[PDB]
Amino acid sequence: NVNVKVIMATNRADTLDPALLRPGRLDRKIEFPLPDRRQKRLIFSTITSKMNLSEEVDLEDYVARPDKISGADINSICQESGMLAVRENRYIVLAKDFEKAYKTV
Amino acid sequence: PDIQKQEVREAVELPLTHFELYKQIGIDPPRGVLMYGPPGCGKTMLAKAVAHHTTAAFIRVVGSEFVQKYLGEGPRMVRD
Amino acid sequence: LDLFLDMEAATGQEVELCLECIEWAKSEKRTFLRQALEARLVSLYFDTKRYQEALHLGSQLLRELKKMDDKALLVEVQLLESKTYHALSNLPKARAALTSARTTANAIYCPPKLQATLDMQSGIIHAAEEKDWKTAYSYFYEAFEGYDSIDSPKAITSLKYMLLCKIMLNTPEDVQALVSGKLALRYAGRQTEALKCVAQASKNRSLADFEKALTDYRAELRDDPIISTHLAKLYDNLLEQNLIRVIEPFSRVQIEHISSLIKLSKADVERKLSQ
Amino acid sequence: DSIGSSRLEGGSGGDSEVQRTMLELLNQLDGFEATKNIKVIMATNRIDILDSALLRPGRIDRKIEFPPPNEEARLDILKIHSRKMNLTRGINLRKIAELMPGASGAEVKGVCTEAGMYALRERRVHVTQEDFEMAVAKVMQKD
Amino acid sequence: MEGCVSNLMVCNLAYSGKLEELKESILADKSLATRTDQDSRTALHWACSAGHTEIVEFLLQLGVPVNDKDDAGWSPLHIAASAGRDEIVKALLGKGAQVNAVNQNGCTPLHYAASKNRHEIAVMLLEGGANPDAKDHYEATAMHRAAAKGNLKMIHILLYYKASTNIQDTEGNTPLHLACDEERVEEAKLLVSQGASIYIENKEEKTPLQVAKGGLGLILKRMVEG
Amino acid sequence: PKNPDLRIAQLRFLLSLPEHRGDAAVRDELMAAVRDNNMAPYYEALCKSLDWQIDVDLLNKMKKANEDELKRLDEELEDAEKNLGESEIRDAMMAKAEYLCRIGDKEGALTAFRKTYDKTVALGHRLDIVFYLLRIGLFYMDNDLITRNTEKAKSLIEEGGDWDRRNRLKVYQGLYCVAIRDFKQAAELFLDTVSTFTSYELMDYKTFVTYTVYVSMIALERPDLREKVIKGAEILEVLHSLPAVRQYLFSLYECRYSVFFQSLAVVEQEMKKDWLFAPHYRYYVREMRIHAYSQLLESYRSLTLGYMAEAFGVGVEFIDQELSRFIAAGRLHCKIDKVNEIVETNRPDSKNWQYQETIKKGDLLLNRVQKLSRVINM
Repeated sequence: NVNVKVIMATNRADTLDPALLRPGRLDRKIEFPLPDRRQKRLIFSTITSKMNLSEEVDLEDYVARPDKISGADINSICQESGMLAVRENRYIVLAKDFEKAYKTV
Repeated sequence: PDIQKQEVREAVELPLTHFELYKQIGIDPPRGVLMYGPPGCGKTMLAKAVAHHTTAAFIRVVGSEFVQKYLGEGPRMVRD
Repeated sequence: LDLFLDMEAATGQEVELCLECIEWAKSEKRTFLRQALEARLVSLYFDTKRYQEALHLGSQLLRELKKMDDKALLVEVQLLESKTYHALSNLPKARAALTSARTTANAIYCPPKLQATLDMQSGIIHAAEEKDWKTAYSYFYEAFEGYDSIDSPKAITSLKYMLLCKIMLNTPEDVQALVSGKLALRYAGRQTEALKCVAQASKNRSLADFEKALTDYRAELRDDPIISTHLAKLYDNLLEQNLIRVIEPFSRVQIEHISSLIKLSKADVERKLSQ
Repeated sequence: DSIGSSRLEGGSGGDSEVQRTMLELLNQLDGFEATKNIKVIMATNRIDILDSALLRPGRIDRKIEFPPPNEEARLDILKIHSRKMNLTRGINLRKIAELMPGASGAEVKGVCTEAGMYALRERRVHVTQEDFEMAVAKVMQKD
Repeated sequence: MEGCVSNLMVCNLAYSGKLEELKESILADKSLATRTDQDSRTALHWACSAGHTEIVEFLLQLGVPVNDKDDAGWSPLHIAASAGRDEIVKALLGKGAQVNAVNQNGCTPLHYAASKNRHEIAVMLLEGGANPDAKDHYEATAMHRAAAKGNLKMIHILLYYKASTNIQDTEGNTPLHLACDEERVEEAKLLVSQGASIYIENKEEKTPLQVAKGGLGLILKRMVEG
Repeated sequence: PKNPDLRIAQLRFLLSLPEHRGDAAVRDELMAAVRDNNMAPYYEALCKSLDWQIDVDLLNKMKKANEDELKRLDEELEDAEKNLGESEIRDAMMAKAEYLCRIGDKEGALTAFRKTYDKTVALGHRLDIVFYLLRIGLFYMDNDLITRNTEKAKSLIEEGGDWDRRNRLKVYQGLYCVAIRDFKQAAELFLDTVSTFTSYELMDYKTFVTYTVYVSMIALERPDLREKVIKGAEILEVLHSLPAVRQYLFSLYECRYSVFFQSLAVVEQEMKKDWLFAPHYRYYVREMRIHAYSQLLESYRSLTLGYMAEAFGVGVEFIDQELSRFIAAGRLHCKIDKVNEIVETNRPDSKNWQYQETIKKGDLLLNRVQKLSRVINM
């Protein structure tokens, strides 16, 4: 009898109290410790949809290497790559700026 | 003063634009969306994704502003 | 079937023959075949300007299409659905079907024939409510990129749609800039001449000349699409401009004297004014 | 009894404060008694059972096994949960209680509390078997 | 915004698909095709990207080296496979181009061929004597991406060459695991029926049965014992 | 009931008065007489029907069939009675009441629906029973009775609008507002046409559109049209049903009386010979005429007789007495003078009159404070 949407965010699943995780509240539970290929492909697809893409940019190495070494705030890293591409050295962003943004932070 | 974004999509935009359909199928739309893991950050990318996908009022948190010297302000604030 | 329908002869027995093909396909229990036959059939009814059984059987097709595989096939019938709903002039359902077609065809790469048709239709959809002419012009631009040099009628109607949507915002300079191009020079014909007359009448701000363009060229403008309403809307727009131009400084004046300059009848003028 | 949210770093000490409280309470009870009829019953869904076994290395305790969703134990409590909410007489609780073994009994309470919301949303004054079935499906979507 | 994709004139001309101006440029100067941009590529790469047959046939007629690579090591064959153009592949393979050429991540053109879901390109590439069992720097074959994008026909034509399914990724995930992760029943049953070993464990020590949900690993094991 | 026999029995109006349509009407009346136990309704309508020669033949079978079915329903009721259950007795009494609506007995249906009304476990089922009284209420054409249970079930809802429930109820509101002459307040009722679907229980979709097109075209002015139907795609979709409606709308919107008066005969013939639309056939015509006249005289002040006679395509002598009556009885605009042989108005209904709009309520308030002074001391 009301319209609202409440989403939750937590780092670990062993998080312990009698409030949020009580059965009957959350109808969706997703464990995401180690991002897979599909999720990376999609999350890079939505961020390459708005931003200008390129044919030289490969999604394979970026769906591969981060699966081994996984960092946080991917979109923020992409924004850092945008800060690398705001230097007006190159019109179209390439895999160089991405790899650099990955190795730097 | 493929499965992740689909599940989230069906847990967010589908309950938004569809009501009578859920009344027909007899399935209550899930309110919550859960994340996990130390490498996974989230909390930003997904929110902005929903923001671009659907146009509505979104509430972002600056952290806890309800912890102060005055404990009576909080309930009234969240009620407002 | 396609090569037979391209001949355009005896369309009366064609639909019945299609029914025989569907009955036979159902007899041999082939789902994809009869689905394709119905997909062509709804197009036949779309060309027959019948929105009843086309939408009904189209919906019945969608029901079994959504449950099965090959979502790429749904893009076509949903596009045609947007087309017939555009013929019925319904914004919400056509927009919903458009968005559905987009989120369906996002993963699978569509051919330049079907892909450009999406943007081509979308441009007309945005041109219906006349929200933003820029985005629409972009859609017609991409549609022109997809329809480029595949066929002569598709190309000339593509540039026709371009000049139309771009003259909706009334800038004849860019029209001249486009028709001055060598690339669109070989695609020129009797179709773009009327558009040049419209652009000329727009830049010269002439009424009777535009009426002449609606007079001599109407033999053609005979096959003109539903956009004729928008053309009449532009005509009535310029008419409104003139009416708020010459009448405004005159509080009370002779009607025949002020109509002497426009050299047209006062009937339709009085009608539009009173309206 | 806590499943939801903790820091586990400073929160472990925060819980250790309460554990120390019940520790000194048990030290008072073991020390002397002002009056009878004094007991304490706790619950833990996690390794803090073993942590309590570390805090209480087999000193004073009473152990009772608690399997989740045992059965016959599901039926009566399902009836209890069916006392408050409106339920028809044409529903079979047996098979729907036996439809979720090997997991837990909280799924049943979820099925119920949701079935109330299902009945309220479907504008039904009563709850049916199909409702319980769909609820079972929904709560088994997570697990 | 948009604009020129490169500083060089001949590259932008090759990308624009202008035949007469490019031929005029070559006839005027023969050293223009040997020039390199900031992306370390030539007009041939952009020509193969554009999908024009006449231009690349003319260039290959001039005898331009196909072994030329950029800073990222991208070969024209990779771009041709990514473009989804059959004629370009026919030309390159017709000139004797190396199919063993590797890029920055060491991914063979077969990977991009299975990525764009191009059957003809993959078949023609594997017909030239290419090795389907070849591994990249990440130690993964094209079967991984093929099973990841849910392509049955791709895996099928990859099995036409009798490619080994026993290739193990450095992560420990077999193509069967990716087939179960994609929740593809047909692909899983097929691969299992082809003799794929389900006893291979990853770094997470997770059996393929535990990977799939909905009792899919059960019928997989049923296909194993059956 | 929800059966087509309701409409078949609703055709009795056009079955009775005209002798032209009294052939096919009694034809499908007699044809549908063997369905849904139509014996009693056409037995009561027998006065408008043929002789007793072929009449008494089927009566013997229908009367025993009715008794058998009724006693079977009683048997099922007894089987449900003295037993543990809720929805069983509810559905039994409901179906029994439905059959009581089929035979055409209002008393039995009344007491049965009253019993199941007392047996209602919820307000939703109660509303369903209310609707069950409404569907037969359309046939019995009662007024206060059908509004009584709806006014009673109006308060204390709290469950919000449903899909087909609130929709069908909205349709009922549209119908009782079709019966009454209320328009402006009923203009919000047909806005639900988007979610409306084909209904064989009461009225078909195309029939509903055909019924509401009158109030939409007449009672609503041009700004209302542009705000609702012109902006909406509903009429755009349903104009393909018949070529007549589209022409009727376009001719009125373009202010062309030439084709309008030519097709006016069809509109008049379609207006009459209707169940609930019969008594209002005099009102809609006059209202549309005075609305058209007010619309034409809105943007026009001085009108010559020639252009008017050419526009309406009718004689001057008729519009003479027409406007002459629309002066006193019509009360639309100011006095018209024929001295110049040209229609010329003034209409100072704007400036002073806008301030003079409150003189009526002011005089009424004067009488009302005279009443307030009348309450004083006694």
